[PDB]
Amino acid sequence: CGVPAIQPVL
Amino acid sequence: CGVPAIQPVL
Amino acid sequence: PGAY
Amino acid sequence: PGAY
Amino acid sequence: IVNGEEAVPGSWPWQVSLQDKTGFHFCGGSLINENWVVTAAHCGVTTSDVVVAGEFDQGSSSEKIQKLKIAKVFKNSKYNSLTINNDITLLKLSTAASFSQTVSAVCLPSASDDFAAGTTCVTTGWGLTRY
Amino acid sequence: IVNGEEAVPGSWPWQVSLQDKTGFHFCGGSLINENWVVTAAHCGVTTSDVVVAGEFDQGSSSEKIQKLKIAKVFKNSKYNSLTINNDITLLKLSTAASFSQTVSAVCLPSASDDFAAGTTCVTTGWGLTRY
Amino acid sequence: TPDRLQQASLPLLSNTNCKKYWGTKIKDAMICAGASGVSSCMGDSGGPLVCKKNGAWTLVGIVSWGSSTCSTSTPGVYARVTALVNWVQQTLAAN
Amino acid sequence: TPDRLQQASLPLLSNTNCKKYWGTKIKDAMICAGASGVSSCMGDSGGPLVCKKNGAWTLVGIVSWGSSTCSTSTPGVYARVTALVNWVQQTLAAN
Repeated sequence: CGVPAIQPVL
Repeated sequence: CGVPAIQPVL
Repeated sequence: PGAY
Repeated sequence: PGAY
Repeated sequence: IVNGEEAVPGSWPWQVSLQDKTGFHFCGGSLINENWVVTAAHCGVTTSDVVVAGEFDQGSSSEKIQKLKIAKVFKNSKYNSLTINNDITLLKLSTAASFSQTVSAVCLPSASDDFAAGTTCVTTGWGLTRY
Repeated sequence: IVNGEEAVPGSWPWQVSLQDKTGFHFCGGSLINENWVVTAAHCGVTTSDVVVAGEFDQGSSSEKIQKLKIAKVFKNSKYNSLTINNDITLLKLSTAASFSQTVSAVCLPSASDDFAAGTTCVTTGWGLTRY
Repeated sequence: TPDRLQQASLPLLSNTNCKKYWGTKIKDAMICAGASGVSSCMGDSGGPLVCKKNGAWTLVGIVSWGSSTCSTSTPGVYARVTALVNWVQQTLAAN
Repeated sequence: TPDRLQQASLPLLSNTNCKKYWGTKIKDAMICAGASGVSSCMGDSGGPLVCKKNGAWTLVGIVSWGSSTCSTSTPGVYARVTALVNWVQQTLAAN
C-alpha cells in the first residue's frame, strides 16, 4: 500500500 | 391523517 | 450556515 | 463551519 | 428547538426519533403511513438505525414506544449534498408502525398547495434547546 | 480544493469518487483494500450510490474506470452527527476493485502513530476549486 | 438533546425575503420559517414543519439547515415538501 | 466541481492551535490541517489527507468539515484516522 505505480508530482 | 387523537396545546 |  |  | 416549549405527550403523533443502535437520537422524521417515514437526506440514515415511534420522554423506560427497523433507505437522487437542496429521504419500515392514539400519520400537501408567508406553523423535535 | 493543482493522472490511485446513480460526484473516499473504501460518515452513502475507481477526468468517456457497487455501509456507531465527531464510514464493495497501475490501496496508520504539527501532507479531491 | 419533545410556533417567510438572510443559498425546493425568537437546532433535522390546512396538519417543511449557532433572529431552512411530493408519491407507488 | 483531480500540500496543525480557530468544536478524533493558502471544500469530503511515513503514503485524515466559504486562512478539519483505526480493523475482521 501507499506506493503508487505512477509517482505524484508535488 | 393530520388529526391527532390528543390535541396539541399551543 | 450549519446542517441540523 | 459547513460540512464538506 | 431553541425557545420552544414542551409538547403535550402524544400530541404530535407522526413525530419519530431516528436513533443509532446505541439509542442516541440524531434526527427526527414523520410517519406518512404505517410503513414509511420521511426525513432529511442529510440525516445519513442507514438500515442499522432505528425508527422510534410513540416516544415523548426519551429518559423514560415506561413509555410504550415502538422501535422499528428500517428495510430500505430512499435518498431522493436530486439531493445535492453541496447545496443541501432537495433534502429528503424516505424510509421504508420492515415492521409497519401500529397506529394508535399516540402513533399516526401526518398529511402530505398537493404539489399545487399554497402556504403563504406570515402563516403560523409548528415545528417539533428533540434538537438542542440552547447553543 | 481551493488553490490546489491538477494531479498527475493515476498518481493517487487509492482515491475514489462517490457518485449517485445519476453520476453526480458528491464525496471522495480511499481504497484501503480491494473490497473496502473509507469515507466520511457525513457523506450519507447508501447502497444505491456508486464507487468510481481509476478516474482522473470526470468529463472523459475514454478512461478505463471501475464503477463498483456497494454491498453494505458501515457507519461507525460513535459518529456523532451533532458535533461531526468520529466522521468515518466504511463501504464494503460487492464487486472487488481490480488493482492496477491506477487503482491501489492507501496504507493505514497504527493507533499509536505520530504525525507532528508542521508536517507537510497532501489532500486530494474533486471538490470545489472556488467559493 | 432535551429528553422531552419540544414544539414551537413560527411564521413562514417568502424565499425573496429569506434571501435577504441567506442570499443565493436559498433554492426553490427550500422554504424558510422563523427569525421570530425561536429556532430549529442540531438534532431537529429531518423532523416536521406542519401547517394546519382545512383542519388537518399538513407537512410543509422538513427541518434542513440554518444558523450554526441556532440564532433566533435568523430564519431556519426546511426542505419544501410541495416541491418533493411528486417524488414521494412515485416512490411509494413503485415500492 | 472540477473535472480533473486536484491536489494540494498543506501542514498539520496541533489540536491546541486548531482551537484558536474553531474553539471547542475541535474534538480528539479530529485533526486540523491547512490555513496555508489552500483549503479542502465542498465535494472533497470523505477523501484523503495523506502523509508519507517511511516512504509510503499513509491515511492520516478524512476530509470532514471546515469554513463555510472554504477560506484558505482557516484550517480544514479531518477525521483523525489513528483514533479510528481500531474500529476499522475490527470491522474488516468481523465482516
